[PDB]
Amino acid sequence: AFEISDFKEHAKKKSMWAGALNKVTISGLMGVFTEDEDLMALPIHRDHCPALLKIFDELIVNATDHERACHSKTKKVTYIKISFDKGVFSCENDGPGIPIAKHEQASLIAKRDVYVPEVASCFFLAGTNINKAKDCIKGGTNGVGLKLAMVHSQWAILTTADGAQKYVQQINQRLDIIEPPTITPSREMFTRIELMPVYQELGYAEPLSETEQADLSAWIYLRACQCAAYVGKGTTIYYNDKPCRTGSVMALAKMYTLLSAPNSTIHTATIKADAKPYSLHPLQVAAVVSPKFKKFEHVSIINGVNCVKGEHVTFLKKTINEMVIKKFQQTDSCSNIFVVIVGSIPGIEWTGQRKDELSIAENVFKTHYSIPSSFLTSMTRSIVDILLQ
Ligand SMILES: Nc1ncnc2c1ncn2[C@@H]1O[C@H](COP(=O)(O)OP(=O)(O)NP(=O)(O)O)[C@@H](O)[C@H]1O
Ligand SMILES: [Mg+2]
Repeated sequence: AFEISDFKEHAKKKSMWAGALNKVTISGLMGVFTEDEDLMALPIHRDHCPALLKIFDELIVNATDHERACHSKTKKVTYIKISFDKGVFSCENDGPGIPIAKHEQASLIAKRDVYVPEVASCFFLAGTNINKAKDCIKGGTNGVGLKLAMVHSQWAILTTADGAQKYVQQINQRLDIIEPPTITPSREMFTRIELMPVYQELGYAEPLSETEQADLSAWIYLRACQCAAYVGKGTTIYYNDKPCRTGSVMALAKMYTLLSAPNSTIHTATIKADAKPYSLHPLQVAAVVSPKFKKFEHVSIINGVNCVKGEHVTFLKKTINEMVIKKFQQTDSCSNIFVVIVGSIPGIEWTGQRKDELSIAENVFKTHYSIPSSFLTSMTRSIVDILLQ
């Protein structure tokens, strides 16, 4: 009755890695939809499989991680291309490829030649962030995410090129069948993961129903738009070959409030910090205040991850609340706010592989960060006007 599992089998049956492995209710699930020429983020009020969405997220965050890694270097990431068609999902970025070289330690473990890209995609607890410094702002940390994508794929293809060679490897049947790679001369330089998720095993129709396809496409498109606001000014995000031109927190705030509060005022702030490493990482904020909003909502893209819980939100709310109480007293406080926060925060710790919640001392923000007075004052004026009416 006491059994010992390997990683691969454990990931196929345990929700702790990527979330639930069939369809459940996902609070706050959103996608983006096109109405004429406008992008509108709308709720998806249907149950979906968290682990399936995490396949896509793990690849997307790997690409944004590489963009951040290369941003200060000669060879930068200039594009991230995300595609979803006929159930096939792919994510490709340029910048330096995954090194095409024998990995000595993995080759000894496996007792055959193993190259670095196979370590990256097929070995659990393996990657370039195992000994991550506290000031690294990549989302990736565990050396797990890409293997979760592979373990939930009926077939997958890793393709990477380093400017001298190209490496193509099939990783099939939920990590059961790793085919030897094909290595050829090449002048290209990129990393591409293409895969077909195990949709039916995760609760979906075979093939996806019209509604499943539409919901998943909308979810991926919104995730791509979130990426576009996070990456550097030299990087374009594409979804199904078309650019996601939501490159500012203001554009994100408009997309989330277009139906509920069109033609609204967008309060903006860049929250800056007083010393390295924090001072390297300004946080971009855009907020809308409306009496039509029924509860506080945030969208936080932190270290490229869509974070649903963190003390950075609490810092903003408490600071606004203090000023609202004062201004209101001269003649709850956050229930009319929708706010977008995008940027990097050094030193955060995620509570699980899913990276739903970040962990930090609240005093980090009190000590180091300053919210601009103009933003606080304008937000307070709008909130108090509502409270008086
Ligand atoms: N798109 C990519 N471009 C370049 N390098 C990549 C890419 N995807 C993955 N890698 C490399 O492959 C390694 C393994 O990826 P992954 O399994 O996702 O672990 P991780 O991103 O380091 N940590 P985590 O995602 O938190 O489990 C990464 O550490 C990178 O070095
Ligand atoms: Mg990763």
